[PDB]
Amino acid sequence: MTIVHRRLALAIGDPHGIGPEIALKALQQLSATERSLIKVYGPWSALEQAAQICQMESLLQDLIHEEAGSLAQPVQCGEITPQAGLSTVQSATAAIRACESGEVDAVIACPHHETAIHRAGIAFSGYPSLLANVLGMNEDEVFLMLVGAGLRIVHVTLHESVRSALERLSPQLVINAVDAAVQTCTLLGVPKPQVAVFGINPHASEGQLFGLEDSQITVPAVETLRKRGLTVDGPMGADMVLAQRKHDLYVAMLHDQGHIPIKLLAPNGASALSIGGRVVLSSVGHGSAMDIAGRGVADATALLRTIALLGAQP
Amino acid sequence: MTIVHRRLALAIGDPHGIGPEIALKALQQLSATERSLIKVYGPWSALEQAAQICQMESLLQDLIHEEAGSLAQPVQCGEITPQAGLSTVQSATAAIRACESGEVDAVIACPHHETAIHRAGIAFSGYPSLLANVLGMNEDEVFLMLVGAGLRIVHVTLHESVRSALERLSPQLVINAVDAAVQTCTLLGVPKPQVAVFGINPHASEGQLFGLEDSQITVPAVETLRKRGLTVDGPMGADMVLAQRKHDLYVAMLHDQGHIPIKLLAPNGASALSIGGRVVLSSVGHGSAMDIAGRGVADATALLRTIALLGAQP
Ligand SMILES: [Mg+2]
Ligand code: NA
Ligand code: NA
Ligand SMILES: [Zn+2]
Ligand SMILES: [Zn+2]
Repeated sequence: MTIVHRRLALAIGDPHGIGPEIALKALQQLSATERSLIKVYGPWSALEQAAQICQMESLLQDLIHEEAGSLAQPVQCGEITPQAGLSTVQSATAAIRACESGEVDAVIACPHHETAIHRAGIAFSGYPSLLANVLGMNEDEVFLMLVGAGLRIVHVTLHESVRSALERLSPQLVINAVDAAVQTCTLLGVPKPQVAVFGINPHASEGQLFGLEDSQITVPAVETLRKRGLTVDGPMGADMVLAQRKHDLYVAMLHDQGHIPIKLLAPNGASALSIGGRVVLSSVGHGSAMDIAGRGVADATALLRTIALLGAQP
Repeated sequence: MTIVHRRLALAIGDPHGIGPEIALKALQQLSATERSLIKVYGPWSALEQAAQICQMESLLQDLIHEEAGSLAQPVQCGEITPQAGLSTVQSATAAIRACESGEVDAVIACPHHETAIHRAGIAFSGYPSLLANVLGMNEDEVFLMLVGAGLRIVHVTLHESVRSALERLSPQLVINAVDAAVQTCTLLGVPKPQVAVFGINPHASEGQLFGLEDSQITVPAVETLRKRGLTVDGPMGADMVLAQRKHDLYVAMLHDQGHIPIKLLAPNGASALSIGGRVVLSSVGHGSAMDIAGRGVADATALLRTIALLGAQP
């Protein structure tokens, strides 16, 4: 039962958290063929540490690895340290640049601890932002696509107030997001997807009865996309379209429009993809779990589910 | 097996559609005790017509009835006529005023035909609005509660642009809506409900990182409601709370926040409650079905499900 059909970069996240642990446990479960498609980015010391704990010493030899985020002192399982914050970022930075340059086709990032990163002096508002910085893009040109229960919902805005989101929406922004998410769909194994665009306002404005935004923003975006030769329905009322369940990719205007479906239908088995240039970075949708770090009791299910998704055949 | 534990007004909707039929079929299935709790509002001629068709003449004597929406000519099963549009409205107007004055505790409206009403010259944008007009209230003082798959979600705003909705939210507005919906919960048979309030902004603002609205609007509303002695969690990120599924009443700020959960999880089996000034009005959630009007193929299940909900025991 083979889940990895392409080259992937795995960055092991906070070297003090469960990242290293779950990395190894997840490579354990693969055939050797599959393991050699996964390049691991992170400090060797932490993978040593997690191996002695998990009793997986055999698997270090049979592992493709690039040193990133090296440590100047021994690993301290469970401690929040400025150093470990830097490791995380360097490791993730490394894997992204191997995707950017084409050594791999996507990145998976193991958990971070935000305190550790802040304490290192690094601005971090998530993987959308980090991914932008590293690539030299604007933060509004990288987007978040959630994937769970077969719904793929890309978000035009994310993690700002509604108002701020509203005063940023534009025909161009929607277009960029759909383009990013369609190139991503090809990676996920839906090369030619049928897209549905959510309305900004309820019922997609209902012409212009419930506001003018849709007529100014979504409708002109949809026309452009169709002309470029994409199959694209809408704008339609978010509630209505999601119920039909007849699309491969939904496009949401506001955070909640996309996050409510996903976390309702797949509250732990969802994946969060950051999409920018040709880089698709997914998180493993759990924290660094410092409380259990180094006790070898951390589950890799989420990491395997994430690999299965970005490692997909079509 | 008794589903009606209080006094209800049943308005028979379009007197040409299946309303009359399903009314009678639905009263058929009740005990006589339960039938005397249900006052029927509509033209007698149409209930006569539907009774001769269905062969239920015995049940007209055993029926509490108030003439509303009288017709000046014989009933025409299946025809869209200006007259029948007026009947619907008069009947529904009547039942609401019997709730308003306290003769009954809630109203159920059988199906309407929008064309018929428009052709009579009457503005109708739904039961929220009609209920406002009849009661002499502002349309933002009536609130919509959707009910389906166990979720009860009251909406603070509804059927206006996000922006307009945003610039109307205020501590008082939230409070009004929760009060209305908690009174309604008592009718629905959850006297002492555990409430969750959705954030305006993603993640309920995250302190004030994602905007100030929540700190100005939802937090001050929640504090007030707790002090009045209500069990009330939040504000919380809509996506997060709905996933826990640990509450009897959710409170949504924007239309979509509430309508996406419902239509996704119960695209067929759901109820829309309009709430204002002691009145709870539900529809039956199917159209008037003119093509089978008088042809005795219409089942009353949806009408009975609606009665079971508004007729619930304390
Ligand atoms: Mg708006
Ligand atoms: Na993130
Ligand atoms: Na107000
Ligand atoms: Zn989020
Ligand atoms: Zn609606």
